[PDB]
Amino acid sequence: MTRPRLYEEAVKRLHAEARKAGVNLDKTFNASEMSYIIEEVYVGRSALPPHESQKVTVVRWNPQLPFDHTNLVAMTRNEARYHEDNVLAKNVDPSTVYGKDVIEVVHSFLRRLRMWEMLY
Repeated sequence: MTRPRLYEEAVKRLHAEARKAGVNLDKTFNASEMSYIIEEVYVGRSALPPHESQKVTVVRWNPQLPFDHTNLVAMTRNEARYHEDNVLAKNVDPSTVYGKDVIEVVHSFLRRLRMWEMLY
């Protein structure tokens, strides 16, 4: 939990995404959870190749699935703004925006996130 500016911004981003989507979350996001997602699940880097490590935030991955605590991907703020504009705002499957190689790498992280959820 060494990058508190990122965890604070990620909470604000996810709550802003929920507000825009008209989504009333089962449970709110918090800084400790963002620390866990960014630093532990996504090993302190963007899920998107080439896994840039600076200005990491968290986004809702798939807008066609529930906005829950397993539908979350770490990426740079610049990658997040592209994701919000081209995936979330258009309510499209991420595989229409990202190539098969990128989807496979992200899916490996989402598998980790769902499998770890029990132990969290």
